[PDB]
Amino acid sequence: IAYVIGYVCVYNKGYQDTDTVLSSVTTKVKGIALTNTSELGERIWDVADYIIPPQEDGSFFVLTNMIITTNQTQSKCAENPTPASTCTSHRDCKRGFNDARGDGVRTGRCVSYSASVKTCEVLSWCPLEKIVDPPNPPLLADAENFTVLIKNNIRYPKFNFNKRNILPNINSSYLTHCVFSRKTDPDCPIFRLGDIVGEAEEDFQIMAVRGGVMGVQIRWDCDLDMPQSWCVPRYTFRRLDNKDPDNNVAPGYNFRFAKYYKNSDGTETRTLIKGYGIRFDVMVFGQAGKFNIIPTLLNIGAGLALLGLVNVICDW
Amino acid sequence: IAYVIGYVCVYNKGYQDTDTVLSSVTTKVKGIALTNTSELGERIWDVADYIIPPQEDGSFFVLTNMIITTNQTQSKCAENPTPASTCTSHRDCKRGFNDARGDGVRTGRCVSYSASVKTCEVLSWCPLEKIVDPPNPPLLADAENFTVLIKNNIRYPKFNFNKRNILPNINSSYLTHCVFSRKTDPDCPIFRLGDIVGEAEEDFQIMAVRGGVMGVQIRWDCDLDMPQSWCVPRYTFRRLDNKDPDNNVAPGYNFRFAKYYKNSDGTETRTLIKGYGIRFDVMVFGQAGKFNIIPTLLNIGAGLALLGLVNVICDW
Amino acid sequence: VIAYVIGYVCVYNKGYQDTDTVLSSVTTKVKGIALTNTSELGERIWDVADYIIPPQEDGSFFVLTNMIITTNQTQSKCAENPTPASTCTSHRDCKRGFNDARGDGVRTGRCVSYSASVKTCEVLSWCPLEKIVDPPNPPLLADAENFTVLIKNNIRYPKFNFNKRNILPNINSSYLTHCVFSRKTDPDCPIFRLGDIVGEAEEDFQIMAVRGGVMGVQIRWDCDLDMPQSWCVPRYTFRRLDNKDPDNNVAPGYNFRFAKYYKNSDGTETRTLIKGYGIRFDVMVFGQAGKFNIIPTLLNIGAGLALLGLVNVICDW
Ligand SMILES: CC(C)c1cc(Br)c(NC(=O)Nc2cccnc2)c(Br)c1
Ligand SMILES: CC(C)c1cc(Br)c(NC(=O)Nc2cccnc2)c(Br)c1
Ligand SMILES: CC(C)c1cc(Br)c(NC(=O)Nc2cccnc2)c(Br)c1
Ligand SMILES: *[C@@H]1O[C@H](CO)[C@@H](O)[C@H](O)[C@H]1NC(C)=O
Ligand SMILES: *[C@@H]1O[C@H](CO)[C@@H](O)[C@H](O)[C@H]1NC(C)=O
Ligand SMILES: *[C@@H]1O[C@H](CO)[C@@H](O)[C@H](O)[C@H]1NC(C)=O
Ligand SMILES: *[C@@H]1O[C@H](CO)[C@@H](O)[C@H](O)[C@H]1NC(C)=O
Ligand SMILES: *[C@@H]1O[C@H](CO)[C@@H](O)[C@H](O)[C@H]1NC(C)=O
Ligand SMILES: *[C@@H]1O[C@H](CO)[C@@H](O)[C@H](O)[C@H]1NC(C)=O
Ligand SMILES: *[C@@H]1O[C@H](CO)[C@@H](O)[C@H](O)[C@H]1NC(C)=O
Ligand SMILES: *[C@@H]1O[C@H](CO)[C@@H](O)[C@H](O)[C@H]1NC(C)=O
Ligand SMILES: *[C@@H]1O[C@H](CO)[C@@H](O)[C@H](O)[C@H]1NC(C)=O
Repeated sequence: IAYVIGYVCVYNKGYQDTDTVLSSVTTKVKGIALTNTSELGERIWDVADYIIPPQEDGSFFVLTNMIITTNQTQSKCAENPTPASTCTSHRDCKRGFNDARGDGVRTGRCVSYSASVKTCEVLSWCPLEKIVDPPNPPLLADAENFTVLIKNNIRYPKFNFNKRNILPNINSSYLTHCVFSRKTDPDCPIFRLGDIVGEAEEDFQIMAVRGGVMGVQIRWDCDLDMPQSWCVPRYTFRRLDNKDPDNNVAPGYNFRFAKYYKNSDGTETRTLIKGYGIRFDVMVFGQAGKFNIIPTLLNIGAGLALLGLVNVICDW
Repeated sequence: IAYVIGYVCVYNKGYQDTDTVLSSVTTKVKGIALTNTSELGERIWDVADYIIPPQEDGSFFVLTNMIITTNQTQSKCAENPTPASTCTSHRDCKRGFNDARGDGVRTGRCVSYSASVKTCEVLSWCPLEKIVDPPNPPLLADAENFTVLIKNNIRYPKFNFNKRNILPNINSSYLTHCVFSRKTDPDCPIFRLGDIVGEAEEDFQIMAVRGGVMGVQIRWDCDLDMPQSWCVPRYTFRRLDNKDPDNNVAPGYNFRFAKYYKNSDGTETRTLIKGYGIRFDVMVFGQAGKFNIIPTLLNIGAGLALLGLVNVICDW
Repeated sequence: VIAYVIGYVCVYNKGYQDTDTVLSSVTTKVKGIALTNTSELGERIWDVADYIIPPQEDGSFFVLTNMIITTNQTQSKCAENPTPASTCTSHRDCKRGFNDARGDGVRTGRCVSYSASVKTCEVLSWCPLEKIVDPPNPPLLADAENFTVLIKNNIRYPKFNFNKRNILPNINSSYLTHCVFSRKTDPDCPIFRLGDIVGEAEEDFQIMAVRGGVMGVQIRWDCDLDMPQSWCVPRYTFRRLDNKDPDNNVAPGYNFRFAKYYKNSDGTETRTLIKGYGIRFDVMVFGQAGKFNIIPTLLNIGAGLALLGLVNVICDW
């Protein structure tokens, strides 16, 4: 008798009708980066430069490192050295054979890539992207000091509940100059990228050399029987990409994009950037419960049946 | 006896095995806007101009107002007036100090922004974006008359159910020239942005002056025991961003993007646009139920146990 | 019925399971090269930076297959396309300032001769207009049939504190370097082929790519945590998501328009408008996991005993 109400009715939440969450997320990134490499000279980077695409709210990408190829035009051209594409004679290379290496469609003739070696001749954007390891340290290290503001609006449809992650006790003056600290400022929604990466027990620079995927998990576990002010979100940070170099393929997170230009004579030129960066995904989940009568009665009946069973067992 | 079957078996849906929904959404926007401001002259806007990014199906952004800065180049330059960045002497400004205001990295020297005042000297894209309130009325007011077509395809995996929001009774001739009216055309999926904003008890112009977030909620609550034709979606519209100027930070919804150009001599120029617009999010949710035997028997047993309990109570 | 309860309700109904949903992240990378040799454009190659718009939309990627290109478009006063609803009989026929829903532009009072035979209302917009021309057949990027896509899915069950990846630990990197997905031969390879994905839905790639369409990759994570961890594997299914009946749907296929902007020496702005038809792949991850519990088991046992009492009473009568 005491056991049923003690555990099944209370801790198991059998007296609760439950619902899931419907959420929307808005992210705004602020920060400025500087680069002083010899190849590019002296350059600054603002919010319109290191975020690709410009608006991907809910999952934003921050550029940290890049490889740039300029003055690329559609032309016949030479492949990079490779044992599987080395040219012994004109009959070695096959015309029209599309390769999976990403160079381009092959032609019958082959040309000398350098004095020492010759390779098959293909038509593509040239000059090709050199196979070079990304620079270390990363070009946009100062991305460690960027800030991100996250605004989350949740709704429980069955209970007709709407909530925001910005508590009503918080004034705008404090939000103007604010930062998230686990011990000092738990209600600030303005996180730091370096802090987010550190909370997962990782170093920002090593991750940003080759990129990676990070995930911000917001948990809305709210009991609507309790007062509304007890409904608060819980923030957790977790890496989402494999680090073992033996099991995964294509470590880190990188992708290629391009800029197109037209010259005076009308010819088209392309600048190809392969960017390595850290992609942050906002993952919102939760479940809410409210008191109900029918589930309570069914659980009480099942508990009484279990009491009858245990009484019968003890009788024997 | 009558109570159990009357309420617990029927209204509580205890005889139902339930499943969630798996949905895909496709949105297409049509409309044309005109602008006749003195700064830009006389310009037209089509679907390829006021949607950024071009394809974000499921959550589309419609530009309504903008601030444009042109001929921005990487150079040493002067900051905007600010009490926290006012220059008293060369020793006042600190070289290499990165600011959170978004201007750029500071240098030791400082220069006169105007005759009256002088500020610290920084290197960034210049000329800077002037701190100017967005124009009122909004530049793209005609965005009130745009139309959006929403196609939603849902599936319940456990029951192997597939459904579309376009009913089979609807012919293409009616869909060619169609609009959504709550009282007249409830099955048309072609909504009007002005109507969507009005259904939330708001004015379109005021919202579009500074932007905001809107949310279209589609509810698929379908009982598969009933015939298939009874499975229809329900559309609701709700604002998702705070309007109180005292609690939220960064009111409205705006973001910055850029266009890059290359001159004949090779120098790079940027045109920075800060755009204010209304972001519509499509939020699809639902739950379906079908008859089952085991849950029915368990509920009948629990009801009989409750009947035994109430009989015992009445005996005492 | 004592046997029946344990045989069916306790075991097959999974009444002894506390259940949780899945929280997933998806990463997609596309590799392939296309060639076009049309007379209008000449001889062009296409890489991963050309046929994917936008460049990063991980979880739902769009692959360009066919396109219509209009060049040298500038803001100017100009003439409309022929149309019975926009044909000009006289200057009083066209109304100035009347915005149309056809997508041409705002109308002006005057009207001009589109050709010698016919005249139409005069509007200000980007010109020359996009000609109303059927998309080329066969599609320009047919070689998109041979592209490959790598899908990496990371799932978590929060209540049970479970984290899993779709790349099994038994798989080595050497096999993943040169790998392809075959239902009968290589079920654990996550490197799919677009042609194979379309074929698994009983469709032809070329016909779909002529006008575009929407495809959906469904990954099912139905894992029983009571069983060992190695039994937790995903199941891949492929389904078309857009209607094919030309009588019920509107705007068949999947296409959208985008633009490129250029600035000339004198400062005037020019636009190149591309209407692209392509196949959009959506990754849809769903699942549910269960683990043993005591309270649900006891409640189900009690309900089964109550049902046993009911059936005994019924048999007595
Ligand atoms: C020329 C080179 C040094 C260079 C310049 C810039 Br600016 C950027 N950054 C961007 O283009 N960001 C961006 C924004 C919006 C859409 N697409 C991309 C890069 Br990666 C390389
Ligand atoms: C020069 C100024 C008057 C101007 C011109 C245009 Br055109 C636009 N619109 C866009 O660039 N839209 C858009 C589309 C695709 C990708 N990125 C942006 C803007 Br906001 C300002
Ligand atoms: C000039 C014409 C032949 C042409 C050239 C190209 Br290159 C492309 N392709 C793209 O522009 N892809 C793309 C990538 C990133 C952002 N926006 C678009 C197209 Br459709 C037409
Ligand atoms: C950038 O580097 C150059 C030489 O490498 C140096 O003269 C200059 O002071 C540097 N600027 C900054 C801001 O570090
Ligand atoms: C980030 O800011 C701190 C404090 O100003 C500074 O010490 C650190 O060097 C900055 N990070 C980088 C990469 O410069
Ligand atoms: C704003 O909120 C902070 C948070 O503690 C508080 O210290 C401060 O007094 C508040 N300001 C006003 C004017 O109430
Ligand atoms: C735009 O404004 C100019 C002057 O401000 C005027 O002459 C012209 O008729 C206007 N055009 C439209 C379409 O309103
Ligand atoms: C939208 O259309 C209506 C009817 O044609 C018109 O009265 C209204 O002015 C239009 N909106 C704007 C912003 O011009
Ligand atoms: C098309 O559907 C509309 C909707 O009511 C109907 O009025 C009309 O008769 C239908 N047309 C045909 C040809 O059936
Ligand atoms: C492209 O077409 C031209 C003529 O139409 C032909 O000369 C050339 O060989 C073709 N190239 C390829 C790679 O098919
Ligand atoms: C795809 O590859 C196969 C095998 O190499 C080839 O037969 C086929 O023609 C290719 N597809 C296209 C569209 O060329
Ligand atoms: C890599 O995995 C494949 C998969 O069967 C296997 O055949 C091969 O022997 C493995 N290589 C090594 C070095 O274990």
